[PDB]
Amino acid sequence: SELSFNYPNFQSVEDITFQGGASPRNETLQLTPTDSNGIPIRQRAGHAVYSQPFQLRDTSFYTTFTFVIRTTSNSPADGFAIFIAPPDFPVKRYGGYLGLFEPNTATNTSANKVVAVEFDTWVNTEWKEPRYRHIGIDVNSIVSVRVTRWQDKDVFSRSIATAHVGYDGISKILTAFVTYPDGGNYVLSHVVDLAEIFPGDVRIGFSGATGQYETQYIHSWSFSSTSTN
Amino acid sequence: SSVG
Ligand SMILES: *[C@H]1O[C@H](CO)[C@H](O)[C@H](O)[C@H]1NC(C)=O
Ligand SMILES: [Ca+2]
Ligand SMILES: [Ca+2]
Repeated sequence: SELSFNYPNFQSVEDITFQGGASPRNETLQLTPTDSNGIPIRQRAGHAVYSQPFQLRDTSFYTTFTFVIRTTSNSPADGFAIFIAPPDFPVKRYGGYLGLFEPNTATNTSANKVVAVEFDTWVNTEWKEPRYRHIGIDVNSIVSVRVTRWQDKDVFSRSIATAHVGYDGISKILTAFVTYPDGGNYVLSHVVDLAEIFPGDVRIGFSGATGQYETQYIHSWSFSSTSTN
Repeated sequence: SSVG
């Protein structure tokens, strides 16, 4: 279906739904909570989602957002993701599940219906991950199907980074480009038939999780989807 | 695991 929205900043959150630990703060989307002294709260997850559902049959889309990761230690956890899931998808487990999976089913592709681009700050021992911080494409599992090294210089930069995520509904390819101002650039693409996974309605949004010593903020977000016919 |  056709949907477009545009938040050049989050001085408005008019169409955003907040769930779990996520809230509007400092004219951003703050995905995980901080205490009264600004300290990241451990073992929490949050979602901030565009409230209106859309459909993916015979559709392409483009979305872009800017983000900051604030860390208070050399051992931050766990990161965040942009995701697509059905409209009733809730905030799931905190920690390495990224708010997107339940522990009992996190690597069982038949038991999930969620696609994400993850920004992973903590190498988990509990399932297969690369031994470095990474950006990945997740299809129905916390074990990414396509993963690339995320440089620690960029992780810890405190810069406002940009992500571009597109889906070509003809070739059935999901792509992410991630760019840092005067830092790294990252490119990942994967063939995945989203309309097969999601024959009905979906919502798009962000999920963050702790972990420890980390807060994730979305600074701007725009989206457009168009028919392929 | 880090859980707990
Ligand atoms: C366990 O805790 C670490 C932080 O100490 C990370 O949050 C990691 O993701 C956790 N493990 C799981 C499976 O969530
Ligand atoms: Ca990961
Ligand atoms: Ca991880």
